[PDB]
Amino acid sequence: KKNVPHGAAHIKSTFNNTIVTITDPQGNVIAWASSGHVGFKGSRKSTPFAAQLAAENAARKAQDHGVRKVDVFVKGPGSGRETAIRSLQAAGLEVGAISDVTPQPHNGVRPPKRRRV
Amino acid sequence: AIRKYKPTTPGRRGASVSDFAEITRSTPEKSLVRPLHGRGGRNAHGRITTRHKGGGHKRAYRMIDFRRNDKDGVNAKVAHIEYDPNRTARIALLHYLDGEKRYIIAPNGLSQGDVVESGANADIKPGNNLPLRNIPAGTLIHAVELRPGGGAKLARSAGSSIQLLGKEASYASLRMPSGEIRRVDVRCRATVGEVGNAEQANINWGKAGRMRWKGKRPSVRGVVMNPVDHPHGGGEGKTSGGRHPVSPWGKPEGRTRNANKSSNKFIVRRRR
Amino acid sequence: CVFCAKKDQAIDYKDTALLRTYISERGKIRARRVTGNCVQHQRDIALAVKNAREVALLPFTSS
Amino acid sequence: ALTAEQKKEILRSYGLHETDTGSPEAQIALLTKRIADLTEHLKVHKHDHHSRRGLLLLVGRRRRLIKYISQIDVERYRSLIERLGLR
Amino acid sequence: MRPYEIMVILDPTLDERTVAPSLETFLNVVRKDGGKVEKVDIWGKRRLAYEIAKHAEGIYVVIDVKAAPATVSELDRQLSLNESVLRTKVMRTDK
RNA sequence: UACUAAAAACACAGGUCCGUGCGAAGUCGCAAGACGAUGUAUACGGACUGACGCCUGCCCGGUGCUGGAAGGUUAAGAGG
RNA sequence: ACUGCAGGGGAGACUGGAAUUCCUGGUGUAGCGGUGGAAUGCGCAGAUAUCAGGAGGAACACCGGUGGCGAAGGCGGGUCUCUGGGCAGUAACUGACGCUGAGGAGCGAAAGCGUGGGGAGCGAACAGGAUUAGAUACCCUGGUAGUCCACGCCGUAAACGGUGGGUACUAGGUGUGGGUUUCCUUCCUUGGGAUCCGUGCCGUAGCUAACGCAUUAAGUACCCCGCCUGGGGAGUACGGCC
Ligand SMILES: [Mg+2]
Ligand SMILES: [Mg+2]
Ligand SMILES: [Mg+2]
Ligand SMILES: [Mg+2]
Ligand SMILES: [Mg+2]
Ligand SMILES: [Mg+2]
Ligand SMILES: [Mg+2]
Ligand SMILES: [Mg+2]
Ligand SMILES: [Mg+2]
Ligand SMILES: [Mg+2]
Ligand SMILES: [Mg+2]
Ligand SMILES: [Mg+2]
Ligand SMILES: [Mg+2]
Ligand SMILES: [Mg+2]
Ligand SMILES: [Mg+2]
Ligand SMILES: [Mg+2]
Ligand SMILES: [Mg+2]
Ligand SMILES: [Mg+2]
Ligand SMILES: [Mg+2]
Ligand SMILES: [Mg+2]
Ligand SMILES: [Mg+2]
Ligand SMILES: [Mg+2]
Ligand SMILES: [Mg+2]
Ligand SMILES: [Mg+2]
Ligand SMILES: [Mg+2]
Ligand SMILES: [Mg+2]
Ligand SMILES: [Mg+2]
Ligand SMILES: [Mg+2]
Ligand SMILES: [Mg+2]
Ligand SMILES: [Mg+2]
Ligand SMILES: [Mg+2]
Ligand SMILES: [Mg+2]
Ligand SMILES: [Mg+2]
Ligand SMILES: [Mg+2]
Ligand SMILES: [Mg+2]
Ligand SMILES: [Mg+2]
Ligand SMILES: [Mg+2]
Ligand SMILES: [Mg+2]
Ligand SMILES: [Mg+2]
Ligand SMILES: [Mg+2]
Ligand SMILES: [Mg+2]
Ligand SMILES: [Mg+2]
Ligand SMILES: [Mg+2]
Ligand SMILES: [Mg+2]
Ligand SMILES: [Mg+2]
Ligand SMILES: [Mg+2]
Ligand SMILES: [Mg+2]
Ligand SMILES: [Zn+2]
Repeated sequence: KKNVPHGAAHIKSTFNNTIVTITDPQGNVIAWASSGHVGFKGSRKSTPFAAQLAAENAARKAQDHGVRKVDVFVKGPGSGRETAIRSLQAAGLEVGAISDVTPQPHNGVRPPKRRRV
Repeated sequence: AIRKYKPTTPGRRGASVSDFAEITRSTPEKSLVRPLHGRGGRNAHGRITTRHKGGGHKRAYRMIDFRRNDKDGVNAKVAHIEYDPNRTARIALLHYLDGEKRYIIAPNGLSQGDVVESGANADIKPGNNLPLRNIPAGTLIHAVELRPGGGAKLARSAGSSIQLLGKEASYASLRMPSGEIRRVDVRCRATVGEVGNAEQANINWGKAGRMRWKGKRPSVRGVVMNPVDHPHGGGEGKTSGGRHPVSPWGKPEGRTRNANKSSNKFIVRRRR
Repeated sequence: CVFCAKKDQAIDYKDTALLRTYISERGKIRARRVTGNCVQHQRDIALAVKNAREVALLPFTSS
Repeated sequence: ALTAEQKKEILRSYGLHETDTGSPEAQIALLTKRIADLTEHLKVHKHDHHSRRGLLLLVGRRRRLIKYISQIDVERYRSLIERLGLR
Repeated sequence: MRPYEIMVILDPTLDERTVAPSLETFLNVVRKDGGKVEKVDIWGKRRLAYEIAKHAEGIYVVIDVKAAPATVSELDRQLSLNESVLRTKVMRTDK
């Protein structure tokens, strides 16, 4: 029962999931619908279809709560970034500027050991 | 720092002793010494209330100035560093420019002949005493007091220090030697620097006699008593105590701090 | 190397107007081969950029 | 270190004829000065092995020059020994 | 006796007109120690590339002290001790 | 172990764990007050082990201790 | 010796940003994480995600390279202090004072040991899940010492250029680094030419069983030290030193 005409959209697209949360410009989440939140489980949560449908769910929840336009911050080496962007665009929301906010450590924390599979 | 004895006797085999390299003037100041006598851990009723006390070497008390309130703006010169049998740190004798002598806890790096200031305008140097409002955050301080004018009470043992985390409105957050975060009023006074003699914890007393000199009497385990004496007593051979560990008066292990003490509102985070 | 060409040129970390060059739009120090400088002048430029970032005349991470 | 005038002072103190720099006497004097300075520095920074190696090299060079001057002129060797220091 | 150049960053809360008398004492300590001050040009209010101590603005001063290393170290320690100084950086003009 | 047991028993220096932020914890006392300590976590108290050397494996199901509060159950009071 | 030159050579002290984790509070609800697929695991007692603030340790993206330095091992966030070595130029000075070096001494990756501190992340051991006939592994979830600091110890690596140190000589071609030098000196070109010190590649003769080396030799000679006499047993036994 709020009204936030402008807000922010955060998409976290990783190799195992895709989280699409929509916040006000101060960063307070209004909706957070995810690939697991929509019907999906297992490794299918990282599929582009799952990411795009999660974007649809987030966009419709934002429309219900009263959001008309949001900027998009994306991060993670996921493949659902562009599909989520297109769904957010042509699902009744305007994206505006697209920015990448992926963290970049200046040689900080040591990564885990390489996979010997 | 620490001098190791040679294994000339079984009692000396592994022992060590301070070299006392920081000490000058091996005698105290006659006008700042008060008498002391032992108690053996007995209270006004004449009954043992603390066990394992007694014997011990004779001692005399040296008046330590734990307030440092009335000499603001008056400089002092460090005249001597002396041994003190009543604490683990060393003490420094101060000659004030007004003609008065005082004893303070010797901080780390306060060699003889230095100048010590006090008050809000004092510089941030080891030995300078200031109210917490004038000490910048992140400093290492010691001899802090709980109430304004109450006298230093925290971080007084050898090697102790307190980190001033920050001052919020009228309270200062302190990281205390145990690791507990606490808030005290910004008007409380503190001394800049760390307490000296930090290596005394590595001293290896070699024999029972040395602790008898230091005034510590033998301690008997509960599992070798009779059940009329201790809850752990009894058994045919040696046992582990027939129950969960308890005190000699039957109290189980666990927190003993009062659960609703008035000071709970001043403690930010309990120690690990 | 423009500094080798035009000799007697002061390279300073406070010279933010000159140091704006040799950095990308994201605050990335430009490559030596891209700038065309020699090794010594490239190292001096990098040191000046680092000092400027330390004294907050240039941003560490630009977004 | 051994700045210009610092070198010149020892050079005129231990030289042969008002301009000598490469004689065993002047070389040994300068090496002794460098060795003393390096050891005094090494009382601090006890883990400066890269400079302790240079100090050892200087010690070896001075020892070789001392041996040469001792073999070539016993009187000059004794004079330099009393003027600088041995054992 | 070496030539130094020190840049000091002050909090924006202080006004830009009384800045010189405040650091005159930090110059006079060097003066007594036996150093000479070349130029104390003040850049005034400027924007920082990022927030420092929750401040988006600061005051820039170039001190340019030519004094002994121990004296310069003492001056830097005093500047860091002072709570109105946000950043301090000392570099040698020569090698 | 005065008066049948002097020892492998107790203590011990060293070790670990637990408690204690300060008229602390603990103890004596109905309380005031006291010891702890004219000490302040490198300090004090409790428990076990017992110079030194090499080490100290698996189990948190039970019972304790520490922490949490979604749900069930539950006193006086309120209500009537 | 004097004048210049380049450098992650080294030690100490102070200090900066990114990122991870953790803590507190706000927004907020049913998933999060993980894989080839999953499950163990985390959340619903309010997690993942988002914002703001704080705490803490480790490592210093871009520069950054085929590059530089160092006897080797190794060496770059920044600033300051102290200090080592090398190269170039003049020939200013001494006058064979040189080379190698049995033993001996010092330095010496990582792992490990002792004492105190520290511990974000990773991570032997260990535990659970998964694969498989079995899985004491590869994969996943965790997680202790350790990795970090201070002072010591240990002296071992495919510690490799699988090539000991020094010197003299033996076509060239083409990159890079530090200098100097006249000329083409404005042909602006910071290019070409000459010399010194290196660092790569290709290539003449010569050598080699071949692969290959080839002015940075494994070519032509000299001086010094170290090492081998078939493969296992074995770099092990005994003795001795630490
Ligand atoms: Mg009585
Ligand atoms: Mg006791
Ligand atoms: Mg006992
Ligand atoms: Mg008995
Ligand atoms: Mg009895
Ligand atoms: Mg009983
Ligand atoms: Mg028994
Ligand atoms: Mg039995
Ligand atoms: Mg037991
Ligand atoms: Mg029992
Ligand atoms: Mg008897
Ligand atoms: Mg008998
Ligand atoms: Mg007997
Ligand atoms: Mg007995
Ligand atoms: Mg009590
Ligand atoms: Mg404890
Ligand atoms: Mg126990
Ligand atoms: Mg026993
Ligand atoms: Mg004990
Ligand atoms: Mg159990
Ligand atoms: Mg249990
Ligand atoms: Mg359990
Ligand atoms: Mg409970
Ligand atoms: Mg160090
Ligand atoms: Mg943590
Ligand atoms: Mg939250
Ligand atoms: Mg969060
Ligand atoms: Mg001659
Ligand atoms: Mg040799
Ligand atoms: Mg040898
Ligand atoms: Mg190691
Ligand atoms: Mg260790
Ligand atoms: Mg340890
Ligand atoms: Mg298992
Ligand atoms: Mg693993
Ligand atoms: Mg892990
Ligand atoms: Mg071990
Ligand atoms: Mg060694
Ligand atoms: Mg190597
Ligand atoms: Mg050979
Ligand atoms: Mg050779
Ligand atoms: Mg050769
Ligand atoms: Mg070449
Ligand atoms: Mg070739
Ligand atoms: Mg061959
Ligand atoms: Mg052997
Ligand atoms: Mg043997
Ligand atoms: Zn250049």
